[PDB]
Amino acid sequence: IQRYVRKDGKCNVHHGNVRETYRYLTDIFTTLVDLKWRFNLLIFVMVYTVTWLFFGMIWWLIAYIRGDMDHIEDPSWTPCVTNLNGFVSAFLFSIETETTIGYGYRVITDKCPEGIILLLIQSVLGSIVNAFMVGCMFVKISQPKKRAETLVFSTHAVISMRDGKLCLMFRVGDLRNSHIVEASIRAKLIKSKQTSEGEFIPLNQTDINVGYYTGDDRLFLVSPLIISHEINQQSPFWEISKAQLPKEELEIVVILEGMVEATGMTCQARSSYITSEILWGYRFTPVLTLEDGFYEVDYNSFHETYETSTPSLSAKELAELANRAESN
Amino acid sequence: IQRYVRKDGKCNVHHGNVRETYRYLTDIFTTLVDLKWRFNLLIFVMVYTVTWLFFGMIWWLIAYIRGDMDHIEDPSWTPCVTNLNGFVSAFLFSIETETTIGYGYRVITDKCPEGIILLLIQSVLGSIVNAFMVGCMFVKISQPKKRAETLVFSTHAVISMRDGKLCLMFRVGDLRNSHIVEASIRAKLIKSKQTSEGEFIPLNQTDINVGYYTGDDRLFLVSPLIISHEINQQSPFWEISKAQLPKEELEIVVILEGMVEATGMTCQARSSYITSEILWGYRFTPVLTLEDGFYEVDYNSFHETYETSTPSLSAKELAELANRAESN
Amino acid sequence: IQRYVRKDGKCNVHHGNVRETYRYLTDIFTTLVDLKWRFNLLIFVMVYTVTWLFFGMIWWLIAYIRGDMDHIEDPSWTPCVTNLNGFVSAFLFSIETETTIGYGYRVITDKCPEGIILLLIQSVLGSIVNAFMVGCMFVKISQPKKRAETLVFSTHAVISMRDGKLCLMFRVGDLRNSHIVEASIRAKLIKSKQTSEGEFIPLNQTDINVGYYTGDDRLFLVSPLIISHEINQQSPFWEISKAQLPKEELEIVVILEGMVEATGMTCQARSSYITSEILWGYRFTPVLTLEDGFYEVDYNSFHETYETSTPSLSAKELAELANRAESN
Amino acid sequence: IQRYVRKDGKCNVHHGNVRETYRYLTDIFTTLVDLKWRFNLLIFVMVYTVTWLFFGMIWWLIAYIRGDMDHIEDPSWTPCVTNLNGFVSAFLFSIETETTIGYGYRVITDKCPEGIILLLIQSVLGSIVNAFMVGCMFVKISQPKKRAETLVFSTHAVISMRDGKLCLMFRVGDLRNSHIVEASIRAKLIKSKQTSEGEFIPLNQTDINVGYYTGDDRLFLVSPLIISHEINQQSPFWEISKAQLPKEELEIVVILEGMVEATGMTCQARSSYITSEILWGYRFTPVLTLEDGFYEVDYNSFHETYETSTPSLSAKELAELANRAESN
Ligand SMILES: [K+]
Ligand SMILES: [K+]
Ligand SMILES: [K+]
Ligand SMILES: [K+]
Ligand SMILES: [K+]
Ligand SMILES: [K+]
Ligand SMILES: [K+]
Ligand SMILES: [K+]
Ligand code: NA
Ligand code: NA
Ligand code: NA
Ligand code: NA
Repeated sequence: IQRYVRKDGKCNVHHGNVRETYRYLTDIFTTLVDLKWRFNLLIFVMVYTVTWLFFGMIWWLIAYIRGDMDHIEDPSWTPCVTNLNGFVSAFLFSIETETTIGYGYRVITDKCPEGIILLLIQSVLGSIVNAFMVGCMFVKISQPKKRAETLVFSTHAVISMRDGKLCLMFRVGDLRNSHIVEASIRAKLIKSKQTSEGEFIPLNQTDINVGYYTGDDRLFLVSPLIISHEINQQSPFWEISKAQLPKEELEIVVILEGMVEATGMTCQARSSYITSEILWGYRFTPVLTLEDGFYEVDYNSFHETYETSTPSLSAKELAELANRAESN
Repeated sequence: IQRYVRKDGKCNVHHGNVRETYRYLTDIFTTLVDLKWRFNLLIFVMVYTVTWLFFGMIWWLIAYIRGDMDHIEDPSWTPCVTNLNGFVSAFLFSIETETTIGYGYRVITDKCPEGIILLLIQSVLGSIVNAFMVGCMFVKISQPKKRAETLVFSTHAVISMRDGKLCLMFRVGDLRNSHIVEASIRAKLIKSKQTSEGEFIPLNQTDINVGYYTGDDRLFLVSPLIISHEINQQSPFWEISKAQLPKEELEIVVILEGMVEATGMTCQARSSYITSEILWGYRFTPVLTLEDGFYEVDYNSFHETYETSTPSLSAKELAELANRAESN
Repeated sequence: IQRYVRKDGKCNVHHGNVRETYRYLTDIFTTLVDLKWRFNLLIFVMVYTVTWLFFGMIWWLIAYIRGDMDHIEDPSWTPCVTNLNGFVSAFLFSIETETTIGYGYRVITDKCPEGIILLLIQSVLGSIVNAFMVGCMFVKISQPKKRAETLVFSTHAVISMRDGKLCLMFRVGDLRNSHIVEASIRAKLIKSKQTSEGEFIPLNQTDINVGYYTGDDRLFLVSPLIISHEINQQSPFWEISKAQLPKEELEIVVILEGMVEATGMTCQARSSYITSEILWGYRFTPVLTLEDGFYEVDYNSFHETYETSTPSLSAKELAELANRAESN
Repeated sequence: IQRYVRKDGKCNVHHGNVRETYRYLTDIFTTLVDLKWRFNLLIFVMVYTVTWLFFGMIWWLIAYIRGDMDHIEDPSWTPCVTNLNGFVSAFLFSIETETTIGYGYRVITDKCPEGIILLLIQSVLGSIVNAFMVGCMFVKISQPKKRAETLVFSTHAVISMRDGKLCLMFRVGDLRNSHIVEASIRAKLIKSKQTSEGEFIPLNQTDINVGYYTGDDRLFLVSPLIISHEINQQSPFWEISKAQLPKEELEIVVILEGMVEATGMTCQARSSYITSEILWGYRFTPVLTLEDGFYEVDYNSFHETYETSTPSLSAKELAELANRAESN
């Protein structure tokens, strides 16, 4: 069954039938950083080869017009660049000059104006293109979207009781000794709806509260946590009986985001629960122990859940019954 | 008709008559990154040429004072830099030394003090200016203000009903497979007003609510969305009849902002609706379909709107009539 | 009269008598980027000179132990680095090898083990120190704290009436065609106070509201704005008569912050008003005009204020009188 | 006694028993930047040595297949790279070509195809790996987590009275002339609890208010501050008598975060108070003085606290007594 968000973040959406493609070329940098690696390497090689070959051709041209080929042996002919005979020899001079290697078996003389003004232009353009390419490679290597590989979520969430209130709970944890600076979490409910006038919204997004009003959703993440949402008169689950649950077709998306510590960039991680990942009347299992001055986690029970007792009735009915019996 | 914000972001404002221009030189870096390209290239070329020519002149001077010109042929005269005769030859030594090419047909000897202390200063200044220029070029290539080329807004917004409440709606969508991290939206109303005391504010900015109180304006953008603002007793549209609308002269600005994914920089996108982009009694057209495991968008109907039935009366009159008839 | 914040941001506070100075060396990078320029250049020169001289000494040592000095003329003695006789000659080899120039009049041979393993170490350390220094220079050139040079505030603020409510107003404006992304503003009141128990707080900081509750302080800055604070029952000015004002000794600080557009860094700007910058019964002067399709600003009247009529009574007395007379 | 957070930030938690280690290799960059220095240097050396040795071997191979070894003396044999006899000589050519030094005693000729296509590949791969390594080193040198070395907290917090209200107070200060841009503070209470149904949460995190509702926790940090939390009907200390305090086992964590000024990265600082750092009936000591136009701080009394008079009764009892006596 389709789910519109996979269990690891990838979305099932296919952007098709766009008529304005020239936008993809107005911001070419983003497009470059977005491709795969097999294509980035190919583009680097092509750009460098073209840049070298162009200046090789112009060097050979300057040599040819002046008349250096006709005098390849005359000593009384101080030429332009020394030891430059054919095409393949003039091709090597460009490589040795632009990449700054400069062996020195073929070197430039000082009786050849417009040679210096070609050399300046070559150095400047070399520097520019070099900067562009190395910057692209570095940015593609050090992006933050990778940290989300070690921010484990949990499988199926649970619904249970907490001192007279129904709640919906799930669990989240990290895996490295580093820190996520300024972490925060939110959750959305996705389900189709139809207004009373006739409109039909395919995928309506509603927001559910996990502590936005009291500032309790800026969490401090060291040990595995348990996020919980209370079912009051504003929660979309305000009346969902136990037997009523498996019939509905809804989905919960969960988003956690914060800054990486070493650099200062922002990362985001996502997940989803559909209808078969919501168990009624369960609890998680503790994972913390104390040993000689260190708390010890066990990511062995991180997904494990056990069963307990819980009423089977909607929150609305529970509240109505409690208020009727506490005043009768 | 002037509009104070064009349909793509550019503003119609002309900063004139400034008497303190030296500020533009206290933060020269911003000014450099702000210019066009035709001028950036010219400035790069000029800076590099001056830097090379200065040290060329000082090299020739050192050579001249010591007395190397008078002895261009004497073998018993170990000079300073070898094979350095005229101005144009001493100009090439600076280029080959600063850019680190170093052919080696003209090389420095070891009987010439103050040559080494010139060489150190040259290397250090070369490194500094090189860093400055390449940094400027890279920053100008990789700025985030470009991503806003693929964050399409919609043309004319609409006003219609939603289960007994008037609302004002518009639509927003993306075009790439990437993600905007931590997106958010806001909107402002611009219209001239005059207080009861006599003051006259030319362009008064008021804020309209799109979900700031319930944290519902931190949106999760994958598929094209429909942002809506409800017209309650606090909205500036609290009494605007249908026939009354075309007479007013107001404007709505819309701002969306968030972080690019690959890098970690912030981008912003804007738009506007004046008075002829607000239709009364219309709806948008759905664009989502389901195909074998993928949802399919069609940016073919993205701007398309159709017509439906809607009362023609201000929100205040609707509420008054409903409350009078639901209690009579 | 001291003011604890100057009219351009600098603060009058002198951190003295610190006993733990080794902290300033645990984060040496911040300390480097914080110094002046006259000292940064000196440190660059010193570091580079020491790095070159050390390896020069070790090269000469390797040459000496092996016995190359005793045979400066023997042809049947393939030595280590060719044409290396004295100290000053071995000093140049280090410069030419580390900075990658490599003339080639003194070149390394292939009969000299531990020469290659010295060359590797030299290349690696050169690369590291080069990276460190160029990074420091670039960061010091491109910091954002400079943009605040073109974010003009206004001189003396004013107090006047707005449709039956006292308000306190000041003005803020920009000077460039760029944009501040995600701007925001806040203000604090600084004044000494003494509790009823006996404590004495020298500089107590209180916050004043400029629109935090309604999200109206996220401003959209193109044309010069007028920020205003309303004097209700919670404002520290809840009873300040006209004649009572010049006797008090308080201060208002104003802070505006947001992101630069080209890069993605955050900048902050500050100012202050003491007791003689608060005029009672004045208004600002408009600066906007319309010309053929462009709005025109005039930073000629940006500071100009004129005079008008206003009651001379505290807000508390105004409210009490109005409520007594509107019910008598 | 264990405390779950040390007095300087380090946490007592030991992540053990992970079964999915391949994640640590999907984002190798983070792992590199996370190691110590002794290992980073070793990895740099190993990578560079392998990269040079590989291409050295392939150069020697090309030379061998063509038949250059058999003719080490024949003049009528224009070879590939000149003066290339053995393994150790072909090893030096790779070093001189990749690092761009290029002495020129062994130089490449122009009768040797597939030499140029090896040279292109070498230059490109050299550039890539160079970029990667220098980027890693720079990022590890300039991270912001170091600034937190000069953001001193205070030792034991205090509990006292403030015009008829109990409050809990602590102090925070800086040490440099720079500025933290957009500072903010929060605090959490950590204590084990057990619900009424039977669940047992080992380390339950609750939030305590320090000014989140009124926007008073965005502080402006120049001089040492005193943060205070008021004990109303929602504070977890709503009934804690003086004699009752030493029996409980709770902990308070404190977190302060904001952006560094020179760069634009975010830093975080933490601390903790357990049960013996909470004194009942004390006050801090002022540190500000005025001298000829400068305020002078004295970080000599920064931790010093003195004693005063205070009732010994829970806040609930104080309120009940006051309300009963103010209405009897
Ligand atoms: K070089
Ligand atoms: K070189
Ligand atoms: K060279
Ligand atoms: K050379
Ligand atoms: K808020
Ligand atoms: K040579
Ligand atoms: K960089
Ligand atoms: K950043
Ligand atoms: Na962690
Ligand atoms: Na997208
Ligand atoms: Na502006
Ligand atoms: Na400070």
